Amino acid sequence: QTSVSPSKVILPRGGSVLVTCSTSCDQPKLLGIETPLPKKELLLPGNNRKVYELSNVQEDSQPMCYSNCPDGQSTAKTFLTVYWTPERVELAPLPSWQPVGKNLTLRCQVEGGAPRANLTVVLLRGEKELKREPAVGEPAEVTTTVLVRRDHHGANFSCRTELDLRPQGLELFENTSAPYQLQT
Amino acid sequence: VDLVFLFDGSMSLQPDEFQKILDFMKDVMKKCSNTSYQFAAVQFSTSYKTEFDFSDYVKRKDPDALLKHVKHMLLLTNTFGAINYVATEVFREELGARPDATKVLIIITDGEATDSGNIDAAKDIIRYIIGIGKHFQTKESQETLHKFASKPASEFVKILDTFEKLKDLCTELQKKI
Ligand SMILES: *[C@@H]1O[C@H](CO)[C@@H](O[C@@H]2O[C@H](CO)[C@@H](O)[C@H](O)[C@H]2NC(C)=O)[C@H](O)[C@H]1NC(C)=O
Ligand SMILES: *[C@@H]1O[C@H](CO)[C@@H](O[C@@H]2O[C@H](CO)[C@@H](O)[C@H](O)[C@H]2NC(C)=O)[C@H](O)[C@H]1NC(C)=O
Ligand SMILES: *[C@@H]1O[C@H](CO)[C@@H](O)[C@H](O)[C@H]1NC(C)=O
Ligand SMILES: *[C@@H]1O[C@H](CO)[C@@H](O)[C@H](O)[C@H]1NC(C)=O
Ligand SMILES: [Mg+2]
Repeated sequence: QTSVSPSKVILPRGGSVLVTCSTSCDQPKLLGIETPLPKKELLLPGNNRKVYELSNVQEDSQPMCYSNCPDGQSTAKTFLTVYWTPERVELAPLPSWQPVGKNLTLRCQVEGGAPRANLTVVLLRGEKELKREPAVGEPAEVTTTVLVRRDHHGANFSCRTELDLRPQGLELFENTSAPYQLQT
Repeated sequence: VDLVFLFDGSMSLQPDEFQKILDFMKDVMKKCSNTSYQFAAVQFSTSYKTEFDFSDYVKRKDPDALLKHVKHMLLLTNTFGAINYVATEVFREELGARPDATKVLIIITDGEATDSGNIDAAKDIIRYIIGIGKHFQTKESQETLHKFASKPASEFVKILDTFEKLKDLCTELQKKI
Protein backbone atom coordinates (compact mmCIF):
# COMPACT_ATOMS: atom_id res chain seq x y z
CA GLN A 1 0.00 0.00 0.00
CA THR A 2 3.11 2.21 -0.46
CA SER A 3 3.55 5.28 -2.64
CA VAL A 4 6.19 7.80 -3.57
CA SER A 5 6.75 11.11 -5.24
CA PRO A 6 7.81 12.52 -7.51
CA SER A 7 7.40 9.43 -9.68
CA LYS A 8 9.68 10.71 -12.37
CA VAL A 9 12.49 13.25 -12.32
CA ILE A 10 15.16 14.53 -14.71
CA LEU A 11 18.26 16.19 -13.30
CA PRO A 12 21.97 17.00 -13.81
CA ARG A 13 24.84 15.26 -12.08
CA GLY A 14 25.66 16.17 -8.51
CA GLY A 15 22.20 17.60 -8.32
CA SER A 16 19.99 16.70 -5.41
CA VAL A 17 16.38 15.69 -5.10
CA LEU A 18 13.75 15.24 -2.39
CA VAL A 19 11.49 12.18 -2.19
CA THR A 20 8.50 11.42 -0.05
CA CYS A 21 8.06 7.79 0.93
CA SER A 22 4.36 7.87 1.87
CA THR A 23 2.13 4.99 2.92
CA SER A 24 -1.43 4.17 3.90
CA CYS A 25 -1.55 1.89 6.90
CA ASP A 26 -3.41 1.88 10.21
CA GLN A 27 0.06 1.65 11.80
CA PRO A 28 3.11 0.66 9.65
CA LYS A 29 5.99 -1.10 11.43
CA LEU A 30 8.66 0.39 9.13
CA LEU A 31 9.24 3.00 6.41
CA GLY A 32 12.35 3.76 4.40
CA ILE A 33 13.93 4.36 0.99
CA GLU A 34 16.25 2.03 -0.96
CA THR A 35 19.07 3.71 -2.87
CA PRO A 36 22.84 3.65 -3.57
CA LEU A 37 22.61 7.46 -3.42
CA PRO A 38 23.56 9.50 -0.31
CA LYS A 39 20.46 9.78 1.87
CA LYS A 40 19.61 12.62 4.28
CA GLU A 41 16.22 12.63 6.02
CA LEU A 42 14.03 15.72 6.65
CA LEU A 43 11.35 16.72 9.17
CA LEU A 44 10.00 14.82 12.18
CA PRO A 45 6.31 15.99 11.88
CA GLY A 46 4.10 13.24 10.46
CA ASN A 47 4.18 9.41 10.82
CA ASN A 48 3.16 7.64 7.60
CA ARG A 49 5.02 10.11 5.37
CA LYS A 50 8.79 10.54 5.14
CA VAL A 51 10.93 12.88 3.06
CA TYR A 52 14.61 12.49 2.18
CA GLU A 53 17.15 14.14 -0.05
CA LEU A 54 19.07 12.12 -2.58
CA SER A 55 22.27 14.02 -3.25
CA ASN A 56 25.15 13.90 -5.70
CA VAL A 57 23.36 11.59 -8.21
CA GLN A 58 25.55 10.95 -11.24
CA GLU A 59 24.00 7.88 -12.96
CA ASP A 60 20.31 7.39 -13.84
CA SER A 61 19.32 6.07 -10.41
CA GLN A 62 15.95 4.61 -9.35
CA PRO A 63 15.12 4.90 -5.58
CA MET A 64 12.74 2.46 -3.98
CA CYS A 65 10.39 3.40 -1.14
CA TYR A 66 9.36 0.41 0.97
CA SER A 67 7.10 -0.20 3.95
CA ASN A 68 6.55 -3.06 6.32
CA CYS A 69 2.85 -2.77 6.93
CA PRO A 70 0.97 -5.34 9.05
CA ASP A 71 -0.73 -6.43 5.83
CA GLY A 72 2.72 -6.72 4.32
CA GLN A 73 5.78 -5.03 2.86
CA SER A 74 5.05 -3.12 -0.34
CA THR A 75 7.10 -0.97 -2.73
CA ALA A 76 6.87 2.36 -4.57
CA LYS A 77 9.50 3.11 -7.21
CA THR A 78 10.64 6.45 -8.51
CA PHE A 79 12.94 7.12 -11.48
CA LEU A 80 15.88 9.54 -11.43
CA THR A 81 17.19 10.65 -14.83
CA VAL A 82 20.50 12.43 -15.18
CA TYR A 83 21.20 14.73 -18.18
CA TRP A 84 24.45 16.48 -19.14
CA THR A 85 26.30 18.34 -21.92
CA PRO A 86 29.27 16.34 -23.45
CA GLU A 87 33.01 16.78 -22.77
CA ARG A 88 34.03 17.64 -26.30
CA VAL A 89 32.11 17.92 -29.56
CA GLU A 90 35.13 18.86 -31.72
CA LEU A 91 35.71 17.30 -35.13
CA ALA A 92 38.79 15.60 -36.59
CA PRO A 93 41.56 17.88 -37.92
CA LEU A 94 42.31 18.20 -41.59
CA PRO A 95 44.65 20.92 -42.94
CA SER A 96 43.36 24.29 -44.16
CA TRP A 97 44.13 23.97 -47.91
CA GLN A 98 42.61 21.34 -50.21
CA PRO A 99 42.38 20.50 -54.00
CA VAL A 100 38.85 21.14 -55.38
CA GLY A 101 36.81 18.12 -56.42
CA LYS A 102 38.06 15.98 -53.55
CA ASN A 103 35.66 13.48 -51.91
CA LEU A 104 37.27 14.30 -48.56
CA THR A 105 35.77 13.11 -45.25
CA LEU A 106 34.29 15.22 -42.46
CA ARG A 107 34.46 13.34 -39.19
CA CYS A 108 33.09 14.53 -35.87
CA GLN A 109 33.16 12.90 -32.46
CA VAL A 110 31.22 13.70 -29.28
CA GLU A 111 32.09 12.21 -25.88
CA GLY A 112 29.36 12.01 -23.29
CA GLY A 113 25.93 13.63 -23.09
CA ALA A 114 22.76 12.16 -21.57
CA PRO A 115 20.01 11.16 -21.88
CA ARG A 116 21.56 9.57 -24.95
CA ALA A 117 18.24 8.83 -26.61
CA ASN A 118 17.66 12.57 -26.85
CA LEU A 119 21.14 13.74 -28.00
CA THR A 120 21.58 14.25 -31.76
CA VAL A 121 24.64 15.26 -33.69
CA VAL A 122 24.91 17.34 -36.85
CA LEU A 123 27.78 18.07 -39.22
CA LEU A 124 27.48 21.30 -41.18
CA ARG A 125 29.23 23.80 -43.46
CA GLY A 126 27.78 26.92 -41.89
CA GLU A 127 24.05 27.27 -41.13
CA LYS A 128 23.29 24.46 -43.59
CA GLU A 129 22.39 21.05 -42.15
CA LEU A 130 24.87 18.53 -43.60
CA LYS A 131 23.81 15.50 -41.55
CA ARG A 132 21.77 15.00 -38.34
CA GLU A 133 22.34 11.67 -36.58
CA PRO A 134 21.93 10.40 -32.95
CA ALA A 135 25.05 10.05 -30.79
CA VAL A 136 26.26 6.44 -31.09
CA GLY A 137 28.93 5.06 -28.78
CA GLU A 138 31.81 6.76 -27.00
CA PRO A 139 33.02 8.86 -28.59
CA ALA A 140 30.14 9.27 -31.04
CA GLU A 141 31.43 8.47 -34.50
CA VAL A 142 29.79 10.53 -37.24
CA THR A 143 30.92 11.15 -40.82
CA THR A 144 29.87 12.65 -44.17
CA THR A 145 32.14 12.93 -47.21
CA VAL A 146 32.10 16.52 -48.40
CA LEU A 147 33.08 17.69 -51.85
CA VAL A 148 34.96 20.76 -52.96
CA ARG A 149 33.12 22.71 -55.68
CA ARG A 150 31.25 26.07 -55.62
CA ASP A 151 30.16 26.59 -52.01
CA HIS A 152 33.78 25.60 -51.37
CA HIS A 153 36.15 28.54 -51.83
CA GLY A 154 37.11 29.45 -48.26
CA ALA A 155 34.38 27.98 -46.06
CA ASN A 156 34.03 27.18 -42.35
CA PHE A 157 32.76 23.67 -41.39
CA SER A 158 31.64 22.79 -37.86
CA CYS A 159 29.97 20.19 -35.64
CA ARG A 160 27.18 20.76 -33.13
CA THR A 161 25.17 18.69 -30.64
CA GLU A 162 21.47 19.16 -29.81
CA LEU A 163 20.04 17.58 -26.59
CA ASP A 164 16.28 18.05 -26.61
CA LEU A 165 14.80 18.17 -23.14
CA ARG A 166 12.20 20.54 -24.44
CA PRO A 167 9.65 17.69 -24.54
CA GLN A 168 9.91 17.97 -20.75
CA GLY A 169 10.01 21.69 -20.00
CA LEU A 170 13.81 22.11 -20.06
CA GLU A 171 15.72 23.80 -22.86
CA LEU A 172 17.57 22.56 -25.94
CA PHE A 173 21.12 21.94 -24.79
CA GLU A 174 23.47 22.35 -27.71
CA ASN A 175 27.22 22.89 -28.06
CA THR A 176 29.00 24.20 -31.18
CA SER A 177 32.54 23.03 -32.09
CA ALA A 178 35.79 24.71 -33.18
CA PRO A 179 35.39 25.66 -36.89
CA TYR A 180 37.09 24.16 -39.89
CA GLN A 181 39.03 26.83 -41.77
CA LEU A 182 38.82 25.40 -45.32
CA GLN A 183 40.58 27.31 -48.08
CA THR A 184 40.56 26.99 -51.89
CA VAL B 1 32.90 -26.53 9.82
CA ASP B 2 30.01 -25.85 7.50
CA LEU B 3 30.43 -22.14 6.81
CA VAL B 4 27.98 -19.93 4.92
CA PHE B 5 28.29 -16.66 3.03
CA LEU B 6 25.19 -14.47 3.22
CA PHE B 7 25.80 -11.53 0.86
CA ASP B 8 23.72 -8.37 0.28
CA GLY B 9 22.21 -8.16 -3.19
CA SER B 10 20.12 -5.05 -2.55
CA MET B 11 19.91 -1.86 -4.63
CA SER B 12 21.63 0.20 -1.95
CA LEU B 13 25.05 -1.09 -2.91
CA GLN B 14 26.90 0.54 -5.82
CA PRO B 15 26.78 -1.80 -8.86
CA ASP B 16 30.49 -2.28 -8.29
CA GLU B 17 30.35 -3.05 -4.55
CA PHE B 18 28.56 -6.28 -5.53
CA GLN B 19 31.67 -7.54 -7.32
CA LYS B 20 34.02 -6.12 -4.64
CA ILE B 21 32.04 -8.29 -2.21
CA LEU B 22 32.56 -11.45 -4.27
CA ASP B 23 36.31 -10.77 -4.36
CA PHE B 24 36.22 -10.97 -0.56
CA MET B 25 34.16 -14.13 -0.57
CA LYS B 26 37.03 -15.55 -2.64
CA ASP B 27 39.64 -13.91 -0.34
CA VAL B 28 38.57 -16.44 2.31
CA MET B 29 36.93 -19.28 0.34
CA LYS B 30 39.38 -20.19 -2.48
CA LYS B 31 42.29 -19.17 -0.25
CA CYS B 32 41.07 -21.81 2.18
CA SER B 33 40.06 -24.48 -0.37
CA ASN B 34 41.68 -26.99 2.00
CA THR B 35 39.66 -30.15 2.71
CA SER B 36 37.19 -30.38 5.64
CA TYR B 37 35.94 -26.91 4.72
CA GLN B 38 32.41 -26.53 3.35
CA PHE B 39 30.68 -23.32 2.20
CA ALA B 40 27.46 -21.89 0.74
CA ALA B 41 26.01 -18.62 -0.57
CA VAL B 42 22.73 -16.75 -0.21
CA GLN B 43 22.16 -13.39 -1.87
CA PHE B 44 19.52 -11.45 0.03
CA SER B 45 17.50 -8.42 -1.03
CA THR B 46 13.68 -8.36 -0.97
CA SER B 47 13.76 -12.11 -1.57
CA TYR B 48 16.18 -15.03 -1.08
CA LYS B 49 17.92 -17.73 -3.10
CA THR B 50 20.74 -20.15 -2.41
CA GLU B 51 23.29 -19.17 -5.10
CA PHE B 52 25.18 -22.43 -4.70
CA ASP B 53 24.24 -25.28 -2.38
CA PHE B 54 26.66 -27.74 -0.78
CA SER B 55 25.67 -30.45 -3.31
CA ASP B 56 26.95 -28.53 -6.34
CA TYR B 57 29.60 -26.93 -4.09
CA VAL B 58 32.04 -29.81 -3.53
CA LYS B 59 31.58 -30.89 -7.19
CA ARG B 60 33.57 -28.20 -8.99
CA LYS B 61 35.32 -26.47 -6.09
CA ASP B 62 36.13 -22.92 -7.30
CA PRO B 63 34.25 -19.57 -6.75
CA ASP B 64 34.14 -19.03 -10.55
CA ALA B 65 32.14 -22.15 -11.30
CA LEU B 66 29.47 -21.69 -8.61
CA LEU B 67 28.61 -18.12 -9.59
CA LYS B 68 27.57 -19.21 -13.09
CA HIS B 69 24.17 -17.56 -13.17
CA VAL B 70 24.39 -14.79 -10.58
CA LYS B 71 22.08 -11.88 -11.42
CA HIS B 72 22.20 -8.64 -9.39
CA MET B 73 18.55 -8.29 -8.19
CA LEU B 74 18.97 -4.93 -6.45
CA LEU B 75 15.71 -4.67 -4.55
CA LEU B 76 15.32 -4.24 -0.77
CA THR B 77 17.34 -5.73 2.10
CA ASN B 78 15.51 -8.25 4.26
CA THR B 79 18.44 -8.82 6.61
CA PHE B 80 16.52 -10.68 9.26
CA GLY B 81 14.53 -12.96 6.99
CA ALA B 82 17.82 -13.70 5.28
CA ILE B 83 19.42 -15.10 8.42
CA ASN B 84 16.22 -17.06 9.00
CA TYR B 85 16.70 -18.66 5.55
CA VAL B 86 20.25 -19.85 6.18
CA ALA B 87 18.71 -21.52 9.21
CA THR B 88 15.55 -23.23 7.88
CA GLU B 89 16.16 -23.72 4.16
CA VAL B 90 19.98 -23.90 3.89
CA PHE B 91 21.61 -25.84 6.74
CA ARG B 92 19.14 -28.68 6.20
CA GLU B 93 21.06 -31.98 6.16
CA GLU B 94 19.13 -32.85 2.98
CA LEU B 95 21.10 -30.44 0.80
CA GLY B 96 24.60 -31.46 1.89
CA ALA B 97 25.68 -30.53 5.42
CA ARG B 98 27.81 -32.59 7.85
CA PRO B 99 26.33 -32.97 11.42
CA ASP B 100 29.58 -33.12 13.42
CA ALA B 101 30.67 -29.73 12.02
CA THR B 102 30.36 -26.09 13.15
CA LYS B 103 27.76 -24.02 11.23
CA VAL B 104 29.24 -20.59 10.47
CA LEU B 105 27.39 -17.56 9.13
CA ILE B 106 29.20 -14.92 7.06
CA ILE B 107 26.70 -12.08 6.55
CA ILE B 108 27.67 -9.41 4.04
CA THR B 109 25.59 -6.21 4.00
CA ASP B 110 25.94 -2.41 4.41
CA GLY B 111 24.10 -2.90 7.68
CA GLU B 112 20.79 -1.37 6.57
CA ALA B 113 17.66 -3.41 7.24
CA THR B 114 14.39 -3.01 5.30
CA ASP B 115 12.49 -4.98 7.92
CA SER B 116 12.64 -5.77 11.63
CA GLY B 117 12.75 -9.50 12.24
CA ASN B 118 14.26 -11.85 14.80
CA ILE B 119 17.16 -14.31 14.52
CA ASP B 120 16.45 -16.33 17.66
CA ALA B 121 15.63 -19.13 15.20
CA ALA B 122 19.41 -19.54 14.78
CA LYS B 123 20.94 -17.53 17.69
CA ASP B 124 23.48 -20.38 18.11
CA ILE B 125 25.13 -19.93 14.67
CA ILE B 126 28.54 -18.30 14.33
CA ARG B 127 27.71 -14.85 12.93
CA TYR B 128 30.12 -12.79 10.80
CA ILE B 129 28.65 -9.58 9.34
CA ILE B 130 30.79 -7.35 7.09
CA GLY B 131 29.91 -3.74 6.26
CA ILE B 132 30.55 -2.22 2.83
CA GLY B 133 28.41 0.84 2.13
CA LYS B 134 28.22 4.46 3.30
CA HIS B 135 25.05 4.22 5.39
CA PHE B 136 27.05 2.54 8.21
CA GLN B 137 27.69 5.85 10.08
CA THR B 138 25.64 7.36 13.00
CA LYS B 139 24.15 5.43 15.97
CA GLU B 140 20.77 7.27 15.74
CA SER B 141 19.98 5.26 12.60
CA GLN B 142 22.76 2.72 12.14
CA GLU B 143 22.71 0.31 15.08
CA THR B 144 21.53 -3.03 13.61
CA LEU B 145 25.16 -3.86 12.86
CA HIS B 146 25.20 -4.56 16.64
CA LYS B 147 22.01 -6.68 16.53
CA PHE B 148 23.70 -9.75 15.03
CA ALA B 149 26.83 -9.25 17.14
CA SER B 150 28.08 -12.10 19.33
CA LYS B 151 31.20 -11.43 21.47
CA PRO B 152 32.41 -7.98 22.78
CA ALA B 153 33.40 -5.14 20.43
CA SER B 154 36.61 -6.66 19.03
CA GLU B 155 36.98 -7.69 15.39
CA PHE B 156 33.25 -8.18 14.72
CA VAL B 157 32.38 -4.66 13.55
CA LYS B 158 35.22 -2.35 12.50
CA ILE B 159 35.87 0.36 9.90
CA LEU B 160 36.10 -2.35 7.15
CA ASP B 161 33.47 -0.78 4.84
CA THR B 162 35.75 -2.59 2.39
CA PHE B 163 36.62 -5.99 3.87
CA GLU B 164 39.42 -5.99 1.25
CA LYS B 165 41.20 -3.96 3.93
CA LEU B 166 42.17 -7.29 5.54
CA LYS B 167 44.55 -10.13 4.64
CA ASP B 168 43.83 -13.88 4.41
CA LEU B 169 41.25 -14.77 7.06
CA CYS B 170 42.35 -18.40 7.19
CA THR B 171 44.35 -18.68 10.45
CA GLU B 172 42.46 -15.48 11.48
CA LEU B 173 38.86 -16.71 10.99
CA GLN B 174 39.72 -19.97 12.74
CA LYS B 175 38.46 -18.81 16.15
CA LYS B 176 37.27 -22.34 16.93
CA ILE B 177 38.13 -24.13 13.67
C1 LIG C 1 14.28 10.96 -25.03
O1 LIG C 1 14.30 9.56 -24.65
C2 LIG C 1 13.05 8.83 -24.79
C3 LIG C 1 13.41 7.36 -24.58
O2 LIG C 1 13.89 6.76 -25.77
C4 LIG C 1 12.41 9.15 -26.15
O3 LIG C 1 11.31 8.30 -26.57
C5 LIG C 1 10.42 7.65 -25.73
O4 LIG C 1 11.16 6.72 -24.95
C6 LIG C 1 10.32 5.89 -24.15
C7 LIG C 1 11.21 5.14 -23.17
O5 LIG C 1 12.00 6.04 -22.39
C8 LIG C 1 9.56 4.96 -25.07
O6 LIG C 1 8.77 4.07 -24.30
C9 LIG C 1 8.66 5.78 -25.98
O7 LIG C 1 8.14 4.93 -27.00
C10 LIG C 1 9.43 6.92 -26.65
N1 LIG C 1 8.49 7.88 -27.18
C11 LIG C 1 8.62 8.37 -28.41
C12 LIG C 1 10.00 8.86 -28.83
O8 LIG C 1 7.67 8.50 -29.18
C13 LIG C 1 12.06 10.61 -26.14
O9 LIG C 1 11.23 10.98 -27.24
C14 LIG C 1 13.43 11.21 -26.28
N2 LIG C 1 13.36 12.63 -26.59
C15 LIG C 1 13.82 13.04 -27.76
C16 LIG C 1 12.82 13.72 -28.68
O10 LIG C 1 14.96 12.81 -28.15
C1 LIG D 1 27.86 23.09 -23.43
O1 LIG D 1 26.74 23.95 -23.35
C2 LIG D 1 26.27 24.13 -22.01
C3 LIG D 1 24.93 24.85 -22.10
O2 LIG D 1 24.29 24.61 -23.35
C4 LIG D 1 27.35 24.87 -21.19
O3 LIG D 1 26.90 25.15 -19.83
C5 LIG D 1 27.32 26.40 -19.35
O4 LIG D 1 28.74 26.44 -19.46
C6 LIG D 1 29.30 27.70 -19.07
C7 LIG D 1 30.79 27.65 -19.38
O5 LIG D 1 31.03 27.80 -20.78
C8 LIG D 1 29.02 27.94 -17.60
O6 LIG D 1 29.62 29.15 -17.18
C9 LIG D 1 27.50 27.98 -17.41
O7 LIG D 1 27.19 28.23 -16.04
C10 LIG D 1 26.88 26.65 -17.88
N1 LIG D 1 25.43 26.69 -17.77
C11 LIG D 1 24.84 27.06 -16.63
C12 LIG D 1 24.62 25.99 -15.57
O8 LIG D 1 24.48 28.23 -16.41
C13 LIG D 1 28.60 23.99 -21.19
O9 LIG D 1 29.67 24.66 -20.53
C14 LIG D 1 29.02 23.67 -22.62
N2 LIG D 1 30.11 22.70 -22.58
C15 LIG D 1 31.38 23.09 -22.65
C16 LIG D 1 32.39 22.03 -23.02
O10 LIG D 1 31.75 24.25 -22.41
C1 LIG E 1 33.07 9.38 -51.80
O1 LIG E 1 31.69 9.67 -51.54
C2 LIG E 1 30.78 8.64 -52.01
C3 LIG E 1 29.36 9.13 -51.74
O2 LIG E 1 28.46 8.06 -51.46
C4 LIG E 1 31.10 7.30 -51.32
O3 LIG E 1 30.25 6.27 -51.81
C5 LIG E 1 32.56 6.93 -51.59
O4 LIG E 1 32.88 5.72 -50.91
C6 LIG E 1 33.47 8.07 -51.11
N1 LIG E 1 34.87 7.77 -51.40
C7 LIG E 1 35.59 7.03 -50.57
C8 LIG E 1 36.10 7.69 -49.29
O5 LIG E 1 35.87 5.84 -50.79
C1 LIG F 1 35.59 31.45 -40.66
O1 LIG F 1 36.20 31.05 -39.43
C2 LIG F 1 36.52 32.17 -38.58
C3 LIG F 1 37.27 31.63 -37.37
O2 LIG F 1 36.41 31.50 -36.24
C4 LIG F 1 35.25 32.93 -38.19
O3 LIG F 1 35.58 34.03 -37.37
C5 LIG F 1 34.54 33.42 -39.45
O4 LIG F 1 33.30 34.02 -39.09
C6 LIG F 1 34.29 32.24 -40.40
N1 LIG F 1 33.70 32.75 -41.63
C7 LIG F 1 34.45 33.09 -42.68
C8 LIG F 1 34.42 32.15 -43.87
O5 LIG F 1 35.13 34.12 -42.71
MG1 LIG G 1 19.90 -2.31 0.84
